[PDB]
Amino acid sequence: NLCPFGEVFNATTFASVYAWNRKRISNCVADYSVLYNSTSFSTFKCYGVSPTKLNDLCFTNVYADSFVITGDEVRQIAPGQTGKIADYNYKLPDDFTGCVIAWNSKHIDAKEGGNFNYLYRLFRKANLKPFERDISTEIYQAGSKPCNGQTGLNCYYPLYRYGFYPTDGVGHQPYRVVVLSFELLNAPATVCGPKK
Amino acid sequence: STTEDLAKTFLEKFNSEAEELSHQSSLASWSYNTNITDENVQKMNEAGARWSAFYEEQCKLAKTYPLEEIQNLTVKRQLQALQQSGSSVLSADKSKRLNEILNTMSTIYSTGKVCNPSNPQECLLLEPGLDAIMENSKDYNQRLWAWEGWRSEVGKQLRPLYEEYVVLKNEMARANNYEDYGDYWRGDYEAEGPSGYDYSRDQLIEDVERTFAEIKPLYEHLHAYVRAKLMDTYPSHINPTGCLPAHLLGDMWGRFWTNLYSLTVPFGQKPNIDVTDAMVDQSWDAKRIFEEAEKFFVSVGLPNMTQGFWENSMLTEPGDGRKVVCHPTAWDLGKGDFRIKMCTKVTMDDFLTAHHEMGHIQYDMAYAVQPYLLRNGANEGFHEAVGEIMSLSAATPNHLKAIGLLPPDFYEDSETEINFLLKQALTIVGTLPFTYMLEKWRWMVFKGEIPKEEWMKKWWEMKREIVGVVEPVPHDETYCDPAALFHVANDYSFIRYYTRTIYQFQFQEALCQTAKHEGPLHKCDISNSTEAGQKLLQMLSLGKSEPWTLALERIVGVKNMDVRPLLNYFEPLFTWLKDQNKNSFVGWSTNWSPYA
Ligand SMILES: *[C@@H]1O[C@H](CO)[C@@H](O)[C@H](O)[C@H]1NC(C)=O
Ligand SMILES: [Zn+2]
Repeated sequence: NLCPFGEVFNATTFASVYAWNRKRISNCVADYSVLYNSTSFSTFKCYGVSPTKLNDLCFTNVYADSFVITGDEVRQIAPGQTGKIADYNYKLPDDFTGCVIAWNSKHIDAKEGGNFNYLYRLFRKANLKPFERDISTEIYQAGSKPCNGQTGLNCYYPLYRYGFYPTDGVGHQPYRVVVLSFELLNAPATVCGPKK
Repeated sequence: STTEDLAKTFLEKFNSEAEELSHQSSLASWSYNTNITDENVQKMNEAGARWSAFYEEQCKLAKTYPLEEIQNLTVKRQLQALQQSGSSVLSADKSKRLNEILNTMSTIYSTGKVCNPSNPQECLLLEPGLDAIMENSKDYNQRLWAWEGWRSEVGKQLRPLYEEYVVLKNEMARANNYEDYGDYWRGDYEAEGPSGYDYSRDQLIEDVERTFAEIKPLYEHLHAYVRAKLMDTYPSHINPTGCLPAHLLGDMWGRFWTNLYSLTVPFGQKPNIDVTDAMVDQSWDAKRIFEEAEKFFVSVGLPNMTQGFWENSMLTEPGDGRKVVCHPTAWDLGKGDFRIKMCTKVTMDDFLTAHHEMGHIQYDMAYAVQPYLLRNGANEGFHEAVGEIMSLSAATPNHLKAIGLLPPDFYEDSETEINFLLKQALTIVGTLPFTYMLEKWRWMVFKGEIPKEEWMKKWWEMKREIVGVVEPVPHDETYCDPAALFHVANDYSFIRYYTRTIYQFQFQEALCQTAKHEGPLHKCDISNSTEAGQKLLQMLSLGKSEPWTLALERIVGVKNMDVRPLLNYFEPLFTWLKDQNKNSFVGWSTNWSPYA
């Protein structure tokens, strides 16, 4: 059967980047041409592989990680990047093998009074390891003084809201990101490109 | 976790929340300003009082990081803007009283009324009616009753409040560890910085007085030329060696001499360059005007206007019953959102204003990369300075031929250039001694060097000595004539108009030499010189992140104010004015009075 890429890309709503969604793909046939040869994507960058060679390949799993960030932050969904997203929300490894896909979603994620449904982590004691996910809401203790779950002078809540409006500048507009990663393990390779 | 470590982290929570709150305030202001309804003025006030409450909390939280433990000057300059709190240092009594004094002076001013003595039932407010007399009348006695009545009926009400206002402001300033309210205002030019870029609040007084003494020659000659020309209009009332009577100067105060142009125009038979009819013949619309402005900024290598600027600006009066504010404004709404609101008309004036207002937008677009707190002009005089130099290029016949609003065979009459420089002087040069002397009086009042027993007495001594302008009726200390000007009644600093004007021509001369401009300065069009645009972007991108001395040197190559670029702008007029006055007294004796 055909791979459920429509469900991830054309999903009605996306996850907050701090709680980025992960969909496992398995036992299907994926036509990646419907993606690369499409003109809906402002970013389509692949790292471990060539995109036009992806139709001749077979993997054991394919992972599609999706979330929303501002345009100026798409830059950080790349190997060896740093900043508030890469450090504390979504980390891609140096040895990344897969593709990063992004489009401007203003039409669907900015709303008149402002859309505040997409959140991000601003503070963390240390940087995320690659593909790690942190969804805790513990009070960030910036100083020596303990917080005891109480916000104050050097005690900060770690999650903050994006606010998307239709009239923001391009750099601050919402962007949907799908990160496809590939892996070939000692096991049956069930996700294959379309066979002749 | 050092103090700098924590303060950095404190400022990261501040920027994300301040950006959000300021953005909603800026959006609600826009809904109100482009659609005056009671619904929208509600959302505005609710949105601006959310911001102020947030700001006041974050202000006292930022005092928790003592400045002397902050090495990184960038972190310090941000923390500095948050530890300024203002009148919140007064008691509940003393601050409630100050605010009520401020509101009383403001409304006394806006409801101020004087009636015609020849017709007691003919009464006028200031902004529609009294100004109309003050900007148009050639009748000595009609100007006189409007001038004198404005300070008798209005200015006499402000006197006891202004005395109280001085006292409470001087307390507020001492409780924030300044010498007085004036020294408080001068702190806007204060600058901590690397070695050689610091600037004290007392340096400003010295740099203002030095620059002004270099202006005294040009102003004296302009003064004597205007004086000799007014005699033809008022033969009974002008003395050729004395001061100009204060009510004959072209507005309610003599703040500008612009409206003296008709009387003092050197070559009356040469009309001004006005390309309005050209624009109307070529079927230009408001859209076309801003596209030409955009084209101009591209030509020097500066950014386009965003796709959102065109979608969201208000570039014409809506005229569909929607009630708007027509004063032209450039809006930095935050989050990459930039807009211009004005009711543009197909006129060379509004064409020029569009270039000016778009210069405000370019500045905003350049320092948007900076932290929220350092997104502003280097000091209070930069923004309008940057704005003014755009009109200078866009108005030159060089530029007006390029965009096709003048024929390619346009003769540049030497008589027109002197007409033009003189019109420019009446506004730009005439206001400078007025602006310095007004602020000098306030500075001395706040320091206590003028006891209130001598307020009005010293006001007219300095008016006669510095400005060469004399009161037409004697004024005792029942009067409070300085408060009869909007800015004094409404608690605004005034020195910005002096320093901005200096900065204005320093900028222009530096970009014109970078553009390899040839002739006299006033004929310079920096268009098509990306070389010059980059010199300007070097200063624009800084915001107020660096001391204004360094920001200034980044464009003009010196760390301080310099009035010599201003004087070469008016150099063809200076030499022309010396020659007109050669047969007459130049200067003024401060002993004659019209009342004598
Ligand atoms: C999503 O739907 C559009 C049409 O609505 C289609 O063109 C596009 O290919 C779909 N995306 C995927 C990944 O199937
Ligand atoms: Zn302006």
